[PDB]
Amino acid sequence: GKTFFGQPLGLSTLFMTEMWERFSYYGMRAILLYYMWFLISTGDLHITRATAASIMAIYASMVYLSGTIGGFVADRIIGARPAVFWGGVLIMLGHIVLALPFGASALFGSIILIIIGTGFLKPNVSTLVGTLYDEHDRRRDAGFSIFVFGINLGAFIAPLIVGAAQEAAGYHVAFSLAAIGMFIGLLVYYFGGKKTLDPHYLRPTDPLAPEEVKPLLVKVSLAVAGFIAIIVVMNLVGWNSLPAYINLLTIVAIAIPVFYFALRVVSYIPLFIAAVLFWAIEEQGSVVLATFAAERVDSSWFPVSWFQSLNPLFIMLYTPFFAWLWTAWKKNQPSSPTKFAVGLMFAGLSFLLMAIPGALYGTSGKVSPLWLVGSWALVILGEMLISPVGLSVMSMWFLSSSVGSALNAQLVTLYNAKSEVAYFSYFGLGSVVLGIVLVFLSKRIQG
Ligand SMILES: CCCCCCC/C=C\CCCCCC(=O)OC[C@@H](O)CO
Ligand SMILES: CCCCCCC/C=C\CCCCCC(=O)OC[C@@H](O)CO
Ligand SMILES: CCCCCCC/C=C\CCCCCC(=O)OC[C@@H](O)CO
Ligand SMILES: CCCCCCC/C=C\CCCCCC(=O)OC[C@@H](O)CO
Ligand SMILES: CCCCCCC/C=C\CCCCCC(=O)OC[C@@H](O)CO
Ligand SMILES: CCCCCCC/C=C\CCCCCC(=O)OC[C@@H](O)CO
Ligand SMILES: CCCCCCC/C=C\CCCCCC(=O)OC[C@@H](O)CO
Ligand SMILES: CCCCCCC/C=C\CCCCCC(=O)OC[C@@H](O)CO
Ligand SMILES: CCCCCCC/C=C\CCCCCC(=O)OC[C@@H](O)CO
Ligand SMILES: CCCCCCC/C=C\CCCCCC(=O)OC[C@@H](O)CO
Repeated sequence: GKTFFGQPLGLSTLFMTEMWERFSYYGMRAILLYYMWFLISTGDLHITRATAASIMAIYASMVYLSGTIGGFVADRIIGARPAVFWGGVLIMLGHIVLALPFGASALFGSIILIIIGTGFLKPNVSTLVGTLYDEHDRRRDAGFSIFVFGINLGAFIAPLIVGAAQEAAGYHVAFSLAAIGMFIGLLVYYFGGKKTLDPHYLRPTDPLAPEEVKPLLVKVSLAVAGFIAIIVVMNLVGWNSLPAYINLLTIVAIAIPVFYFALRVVSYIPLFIAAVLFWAIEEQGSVVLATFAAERVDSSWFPVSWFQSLNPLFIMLYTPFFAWLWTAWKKNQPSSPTKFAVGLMFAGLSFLLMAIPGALYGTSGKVSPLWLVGSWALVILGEMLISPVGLSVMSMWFLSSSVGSALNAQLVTLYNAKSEVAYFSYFGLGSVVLGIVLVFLSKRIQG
């Protein structure tokens, strides 16, 4: 007769579980670039800083794309509950791999492991949350809200803890901290799920029928075949540097959506571009803005990675406010494409803001941290409008995020100290201009 804030106790298991995975994940991201910069300056890794930035970006991209595969493997083959478990193990392993004395050798293994891991875990945890409520129940809206608040809790404290740890005991002890985080998540999951989750999800809910096996295999086989063929063809011509490999992945990512657009509502062709653009800016925060914090701000008294805490902090502060807004502005609303429009403008503003300090002071010194503070605040305000309503204006919503990041892999190469004021301005203005185009067509789309 004890609930977790009104909700079934099972929610608390899924809360704790997803909260530590988000911890391991955003904790790692918050120092991964800097770590990669560290490797470079010691001779162990032979890439440029720009390429490192593009590895941070494409890494994100493949995590998002993998998520769309993950629901399938769960539902037709191994079952949802074990999927989350072994996703969790694969993730724990990537982190362990980094916290060991090796160098660049490990880095690539680790990246593969977390990509496949997060692929299994991330979509299926959301699913299992749906499982807690009868499809008649209306606590479900409260439930998902709570669960999401746990996602952002973990994201928020992770840079604080891991960033500190890195400063004190170095990079390897900091990465192990993320392994342990995922481990705690696993412990709560295993034992708490035997107590609080349905055993009906120990199995795929839609097993392959006998005649379906051979087809599936033929497809997977052709897929890998051609992919291997492309890699082979690439290494003959002499296209074997890392940026060439990133370029291949950038391609694969873009193709998949394009390829699936192949006329009742072609409405979202411009809405999708809008989403895709927004995520690119938001995702640059952990790369470009991360880079700006290490180089253009005075962060001698604190761990620079602590800035990464600002993104999930504003989502939490903004959340109770906007919950109220859609009730207290109930009768006469911004339509869903007014929302995309305004959102994208605000993301555009967060970058223009960043053009100012260089325009005014030049690019040769340091500036107040608060610039970043203001930037982050503007973009999250943009996310508030886009992330909730956009969902049902579901494969594709994991996909807009992946396309956005794939694009970063190419654009963040252009950022640097001399290009600063231009980069922020072209992107910035570029985005506002597409947003105003979207308030106009906001009318014609509805259908
Ligand atoms: C659709 C996107 C690709 C997702 C990757 C799928 C995994 C790759 C190959 C799976 C083929 C193995 C078949 C497993 C299986 O359950 O055998 C059928 C068995 O249940 C007899 O009914
Ligand atoms: C770098 C490549 C590593 C990939 C290794 C692949 C491992 C993926 C998942 C781990 C085992 C999941 C299946 C375990 C299970 O309980 O189901 C077994 C059986 O039902 C499958 O038909
Ligand atoms: C329950 C899961 C356990 C998670 C794994 C625990 C972490 C294991 C080893 C990480 C500690 C550092 C190992 C040695 C090391 O190179 O530390 C860095 C130090 O040598 C300075 O470079
Ligand atoms: C599964 C869908 C595949 C569609 C493939 C379409 C295009 C395929 C190959 C063309 C580009 C391959 C990689 C690009 C590249 O290496 O350029 C970088 C190089 O110029 C720098 O050395
Ligand atoms: C509360 C919202 C505030 C939003 C701020 C509005 C945007 C302000 C400035 C954006 C453009 C500044 C860059 C001006 C510029 O083009 O400088 C280039 C050159 O002339 C000097 O480097
Ligand atoms: C609800 C609105 C309250 C807060 C709004 C934030 C302020 C609005 C626009 C700020 C644009 C940049 C300001 C430029 C500036 O102050 O430069 C001078 C700076 O060096 C301080 O000396
Ligand atoms: C909300 C109001 C936004 C403020 C308006 C945008 C202008 C922001 C900064 C302007 C600084 C000077 C404008 C560009 C500039 O650098 O011109 C000076 C040039 O001769 C030497 O760089
Ligand atoms: C939410 C908190 C955001 C952080 C607030 C940023 C403003 C606080 C401090 C600004 C920089 C000065 C730090 C103290 C310091 O050591 O100044 C350096 C000294 O050499 C003065 O020249
Ligand atoms: C069917 C739609 C076709 C439109 C393709 C969408 C855009 C594709 C790729 C982005 C181009 C970025 C151009 C800048 C760039 O990456 O070059 C700089 C750097 O990569 C040097 O290698
Ligand atoms: C068709 C829709 C496209 C709308 C805009 C798409 C992306 C928005 C702005 C692109 C940012 C430009 C990045 C390159 C750049 O800033 O070059 C100037 C500077 O870097 C000198 O090299």
